[PDB]
Amino acid sequence: QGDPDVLRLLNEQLTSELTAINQYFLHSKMQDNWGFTELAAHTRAESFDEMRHAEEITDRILLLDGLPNYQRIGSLRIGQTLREQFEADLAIEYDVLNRLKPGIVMCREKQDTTSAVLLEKIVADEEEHIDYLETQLELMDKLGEELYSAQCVSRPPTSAW
Amino acid sequence: QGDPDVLRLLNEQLTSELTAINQYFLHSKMQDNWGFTELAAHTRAESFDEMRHAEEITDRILLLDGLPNYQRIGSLRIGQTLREQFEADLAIEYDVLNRLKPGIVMCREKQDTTSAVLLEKIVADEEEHIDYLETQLELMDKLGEELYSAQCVSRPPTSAW
Amino acid sequence: QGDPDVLRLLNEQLTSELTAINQYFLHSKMQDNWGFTELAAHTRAESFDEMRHAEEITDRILLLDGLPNYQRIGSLRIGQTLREQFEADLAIEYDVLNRLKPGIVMCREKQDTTSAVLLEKIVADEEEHIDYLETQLELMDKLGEELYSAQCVSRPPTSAW
Amino acid sequence: QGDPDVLRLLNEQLTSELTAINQYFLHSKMQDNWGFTELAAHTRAESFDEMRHAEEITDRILLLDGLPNYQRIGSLRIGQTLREQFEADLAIEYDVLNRLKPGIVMCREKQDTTSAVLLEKIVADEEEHIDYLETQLELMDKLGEELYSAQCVSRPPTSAW
Amino acid sequence: QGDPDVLRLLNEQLTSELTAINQYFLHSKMQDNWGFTELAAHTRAESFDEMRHAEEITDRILLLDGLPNYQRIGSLRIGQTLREQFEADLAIEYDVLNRLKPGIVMCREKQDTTSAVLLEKIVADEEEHIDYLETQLELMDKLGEELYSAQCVSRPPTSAW
Amino acid sequence: QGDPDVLRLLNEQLTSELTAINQYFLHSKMQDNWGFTELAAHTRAESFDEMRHAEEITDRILLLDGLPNYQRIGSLRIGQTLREQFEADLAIEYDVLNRLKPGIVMCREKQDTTSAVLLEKIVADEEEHIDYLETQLELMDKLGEELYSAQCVSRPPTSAW
Amino acid sequence: QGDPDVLRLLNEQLTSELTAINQYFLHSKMQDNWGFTELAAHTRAESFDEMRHAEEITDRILLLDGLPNYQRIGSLRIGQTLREQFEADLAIEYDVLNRLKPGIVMCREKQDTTSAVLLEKIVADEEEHIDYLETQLELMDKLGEELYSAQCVSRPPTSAW
Ligand SMILES: [Fe+3]
Ligand SMILES: [Fe+3]
Ligand SMILES: [Fe+3]
Ligand SMILES: [Fe+3]
Ligand SMILES: [Fe+3]
Ligand SMILES: [Fe+3]
Ligand SMILES: [Fe+3]
Ligand SMILES: [Fe+3]
Ligand SMILES: [Fe+3]
Ligand SMILES: [Fe+3]
Ligand SMILES: [Fe+3]
Ligand SMILES: [Fe+3]
Ligand SMILES: [Fe+3]
Ligand SMILES: [Fe+3]
Repeated sequence: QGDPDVLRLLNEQLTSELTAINQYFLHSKMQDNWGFTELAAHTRAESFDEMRHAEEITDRILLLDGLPNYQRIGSLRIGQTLREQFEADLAIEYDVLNRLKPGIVMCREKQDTTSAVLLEKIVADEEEHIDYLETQLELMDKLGEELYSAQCVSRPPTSAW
Repeated sequence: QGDPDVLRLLNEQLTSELTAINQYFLHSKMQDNWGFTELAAHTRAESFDEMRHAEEITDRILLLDGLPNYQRIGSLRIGQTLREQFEADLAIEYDVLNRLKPGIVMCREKQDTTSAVLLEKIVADEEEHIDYLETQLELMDKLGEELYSAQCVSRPPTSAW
Repeated sequence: QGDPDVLRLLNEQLTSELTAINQYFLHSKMQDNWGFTELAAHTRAESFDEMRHAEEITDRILLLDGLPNYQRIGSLRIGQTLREQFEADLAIEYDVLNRLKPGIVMCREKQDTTSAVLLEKIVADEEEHIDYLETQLELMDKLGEELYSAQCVSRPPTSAW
Repeated sequence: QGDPDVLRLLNEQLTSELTAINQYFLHSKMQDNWGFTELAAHTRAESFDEMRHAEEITDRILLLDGLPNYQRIGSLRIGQTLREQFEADLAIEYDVLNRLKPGIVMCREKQDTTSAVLLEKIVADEEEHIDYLETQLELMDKLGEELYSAQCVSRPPTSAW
Repeated sequence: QGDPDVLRLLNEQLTSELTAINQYFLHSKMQDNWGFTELAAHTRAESFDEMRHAEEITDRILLLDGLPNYQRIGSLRIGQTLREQFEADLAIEYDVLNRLKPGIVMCREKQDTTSAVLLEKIVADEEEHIDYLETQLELMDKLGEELYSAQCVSRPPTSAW
Repeated sequence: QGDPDVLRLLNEQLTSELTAINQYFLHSKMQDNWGFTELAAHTRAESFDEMRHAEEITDRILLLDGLPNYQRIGSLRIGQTLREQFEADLAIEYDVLNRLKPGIVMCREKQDTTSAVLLEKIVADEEEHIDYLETQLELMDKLGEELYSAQCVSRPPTSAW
Repeated sequence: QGDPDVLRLLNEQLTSELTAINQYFLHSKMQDNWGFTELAAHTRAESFDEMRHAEEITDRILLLDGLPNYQRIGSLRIGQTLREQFEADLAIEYDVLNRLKPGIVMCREKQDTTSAVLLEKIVADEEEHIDYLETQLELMDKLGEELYSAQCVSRPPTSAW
């Protein structure tokens, strides 16, 4: 099993997943720590969702006789404000699309449809998340940073613990 | 209404399904009768899964105004030891892959995506079964035949009746 | 070990069952596909019943140290109308009675009563089905083909989907 | 009154049942006492099966106005190893088939079908036990004695008490 | 079509059933009327038991393209005391055995096992009812008629109302 | 290892149990067959009671490294009337007392209290069964045999079927 | 007040129990610690059983105005392998039988039956355990040490934590 070009694509996406997991998780802990507890819970969920992706890819790789790469993490764009965090996470998302769109076509050319369908679902998921992040940035401009941030705390406001 | 080439492909796969069902079911009966009753349940489930594929393909053929071929069987490979059975069953699965991979691409070129999607699912499924069979053969080597077989009996060993 | 003439008879019946299963299942899919969904469900159950028979004969053969023949199918007679299907299915059934009636007598001469009882039960089942099939034909003449067929669709008429 | 020859056959089979009951029960206790507790439970069950057979024969005999023989026990052959026990038990099962096969034919010649059916059912039951026993012997050769034996103990191994 | 000789035998037995049904039912009404209400309930059930037999035979006859005879009835022998009733009912039962024993052998000679099995089951049933009747007569002699009769009443004694 | 004298005594008692089991069970089938269905259920239970005794002794013998004797059976005395049956069963019981009383004292002399306690419990049980049997015989004389027998039937009387 | 020789015997047994409790509990912790967690659980229950015995003897002593000796322990024999542990635990057990058997006889001579019955029950318990221990050693020889040990671990193997 396992076409070297497909395996390499899968492993590169896996590296991207482990990056997203760490980045998203930390951001959610920071949001929590700042008092934005309502938002933190949401961001945390996205993190576990990438975990699910990572596992799905790991499985595909193992089935294909490859060795999953758990050694390499990508760069970490840690935001110091809500807006920076949204933008940072958006940036990871666009890169996934840039890589997976052409990747899918190749998988099908290489006659590996199972890998292709896997990546098609991930694209579908990522498009939704990208939309969510872009909508939040639009909301910040429409409402104002303070007003938007107030919708991110509880009543009364709390902290990480 | 359905493309003649797509229909010949579906009928080829259908024939392959009927062959697999008989082979898998008989193997399950033999394993059962040999005393390997735990394993036999697993193989039995596999033949019922193939029946489900046979029905799905039949549906597709009929919808395309084709005639499902229920007259033709391929050559059964009956193993006379556990290892032979895993290897015989493995042989059918690869043929399935070798056939359906070019077939899916063809179906999409003919713009029949519903038939392509049906075969995409079947391929996904067979890959999981191949991995299962290939793994059983690996375990026989790692554990040794006798030790592996002891894991396929109940406590205490039964008989099948 | 089982007597060779008994095993041959058992295997001949097994070939008959596999044929019947295919014929009946295909007929039920066709009936379903024509819109006769109420009838289709009934014919489906008949093919699963022949499955039950196939497994029982397989067990008996295996117990007698025989090798169950799953490689050979008989000739399918596929009907292109309801009446034809009833007549085609009836042809298999009379065929079984013709084979089994002398067969039982012989099984008992060879002092294999357990095989005899198995075949006695199958004969009893087939007589009931033959009666069913003959009654449907009788009803088609009495009601008329149209009126009869109307009793085989749901309200409102539906399809395989 | 019953035919004296049928009555003599029934009493003869009754003696065989009483023998098998003793032999099977003792073996089960010995297996229990050796540490083979999972196997013991199975052999104990077979012992109560023969008890039911013994009762049914007693009934038939009484109905036929004869005297059931509870005075005579056959020759017990008691195994000192598992393999010996399977062989000893199999030996007695073969005698049954040898006595009952011609016996049934004659019952029917004597026009006593109720007695014949009772014996037909017994033959059916013993063929399944013969198969179970022969399969165990076959498993001992395939797995080895120790490995097979270990499938007959509990985890952890225990004792009769 | 059934064999004409088998059909004749079946209709003879049916005539016997209808006779037994009327006789047993009337005897039970008379026993009830005399005050023997406990016994009457038992005899009534025997009467419905023959009804079931009558229906089974009717069914078989119709499946064989025969015409069930519901016009001919046998001669009732109606007892005027408990003992006479038992002796009268026993007389029908023996006639059933005298006719069915040879009948079964013939049915099997004609290739009709289903009719034979039906009759085998009836012989088994009547054998049990004969035993019951014979046992009651033995009890009357052991207990004396007065003492036996007292076991057939309720506490306190009642009537058909 | 148990003391050889204790082992001999245990096997003697076991032989007695097996004799009692057969005799009591047959007597109960005969009582049932005669119509004495209420009494039969009682005798049947006594028979299973001795089975429990037989198993306890077997267990003790095996724990002491002995070989249980399941080959030797005593002489059955089978009664042809109720009174004979009670007298026949009572005769076994007295023999048990005659053997076990001295037996217990010896067991304690040999340092084997567990075997002694087992036998003490059996003596207690048989003493109660002797009382039951002796009481039934006294009742036959007080009531008369006919009147006593009437207490052993159901209302209304039935049979073994 | 209790007899001085009885009290001494009771206290000697109490010292035996405290020793056994320690030895068995430590063995179970060691077995648990080696990975034989299934076996460990069984050995633990045995030490709690000896606790039960220790308390009963304490009660009896106190009732007889004695002073229970909780200051003295016997010599622990700690095994460094499974087989050694079984043999070490067996050594204590034969020791108890040797002490208790003559002891009981004496208790009864001193006319202290309640103390005698207490010791009779302990002897009965120990015989069962001795059988258990002897059977495990017997099974180690039959299966082999490795195969036997494998039956003492969970799936998958685990540890004391
Ligand atoms: Fe992603
Ligand atoms: Fe995402
Ligand atoms: Fe498939
Ligand atoms: Fe599959
Ligand atoms: Fe059939
Ligand atoms: Fe059918
Ligand atoms: Fe038997
Ligand atoms: Fe058996
Ligand atoms: Fe009848
Ligand atoms: Fe009747
Ligand atoms: Fe007893
Ligand atoms: Fe008793
Ligand atoms: Fe103790
Ligand atoms: Fe203990």
